Amino acid sequence: KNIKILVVGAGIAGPAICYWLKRFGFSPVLIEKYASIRKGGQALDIRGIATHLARVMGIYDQICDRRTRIECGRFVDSAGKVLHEEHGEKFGFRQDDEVEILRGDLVEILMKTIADVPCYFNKSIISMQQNADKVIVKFKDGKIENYDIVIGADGIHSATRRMIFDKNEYQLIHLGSYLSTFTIPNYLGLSHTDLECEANHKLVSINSDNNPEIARAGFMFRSQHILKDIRDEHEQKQFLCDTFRDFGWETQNILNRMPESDDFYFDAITQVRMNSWTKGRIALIGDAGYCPSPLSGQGNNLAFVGAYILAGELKTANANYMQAFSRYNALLRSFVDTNQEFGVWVSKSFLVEDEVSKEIAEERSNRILAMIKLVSNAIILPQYE
Ligand SMILES: Cc1cc2nc3c(=O)[nH]c(=O)nc-3n(C[C@H](O)[C@H](O)[C@H](O)COP(=O)(O)OP(=O)(O)OC[C@H]3O[C@@H](n4cnc5c(N)ncnc54)[C@H](O)[C@@H]3O)c2cc1C
Repeated sequence: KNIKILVVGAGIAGPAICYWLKRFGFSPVLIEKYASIRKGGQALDIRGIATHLARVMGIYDQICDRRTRIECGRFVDSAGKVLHEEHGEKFGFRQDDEVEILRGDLVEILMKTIADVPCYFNKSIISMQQNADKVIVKFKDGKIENYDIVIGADGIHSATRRMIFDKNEYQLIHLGSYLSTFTIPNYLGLSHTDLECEANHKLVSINSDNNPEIARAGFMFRSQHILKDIRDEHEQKQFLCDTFRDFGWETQNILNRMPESDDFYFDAITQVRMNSWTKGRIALIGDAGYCPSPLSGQGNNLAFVGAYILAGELKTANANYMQAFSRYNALLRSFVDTNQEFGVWVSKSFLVEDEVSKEIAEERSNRILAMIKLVSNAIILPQYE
């Protein structure tokens, strides 16, 4: 209304809740720690109830226009021999409403829906304090600003969570694996083709799709090693290179091109476990509160649903945040649990055994496809108008 609402983080959840807040009569302000919007990341899937929300948000056609268009998927051994080849569907469309899109393309689409929302980059909070009346936010500039409501949308490593919640109110559960992805020059000359090689509890992929000049690389692997500083990019890259030192295939050609990449991403595959996602005038959304991990395939869809419900409950409560936050926690809990359980289930076998029976792999793959459809629909959305 006139309420001062700060949204921390311009990823998926933060821009999404800004759209809903703006639509529902509020005037949010958005901040991003980085200098500009971060567009790295693998393809993600808009699935289940999130496809309905994308439609209501007015972005479904735009997402469809930016769908991935891989025509040929090959699984190869470390010498490059093709073990199995899959081909895409006609027109690059599924028969259902699901759509695969690069994360960066989705983030661009979301930011276009909130052109009327102030967004400040290079803004980083160093201190947060709240009383019964205001949230006091001190920035690295030295600025100090008071807000009625602060929404943490700042990802699995949420600074907002760290500054507001006691360490015993949240756990980061490592699921035993890591993910890295980045773009490099398309030195193989791939054309709408994805190559993937799996060995020794490790997976390496490389594709080129809609930009013929660039290729996107992906690395996933099991490891119990924990970094000294999970945010230290030098340590991340050294760990990635050590891990794949003897993998062979294209791994050295890819890793040797990381200095030419402007969108490097690396993170542990982890869940955020909390009994409540709010404290006083502070609410967490998306990965900051309930990251289901990349192995769920659902982080962006949980972010969509969380943004919608929190914004709606704030509208229904006529800006009475205590009531809205209570409803938010209650209405989202079952859906978060279902999606997190599915991520845990996938983690129990992902890359765990070097060689798996074909019969076993096929039954596992079929069950996962059935389960993810159920999980993605496991909520009844409230209506807010
Ligand atoms: C660059 C990038 C690439 C990713 N690639 C993948 C991928 O390939 N696969 C996958 O499964 N998940 C990936 N993720 C995570 C994925 O986006 C989430 O799992 C989910 O889809 C969206 O959750 P989110 O918006 O809550 O968090 P995020 O997408 O992580 O967005 C958090 C945002 O908050 C910003 N931020 C962080 N700290 C602060 C701070 N202190 N102050 C202000 N802003 C801050 C970040 O810069 C970012 O823009 C990626 C995230 C990022 C940021």
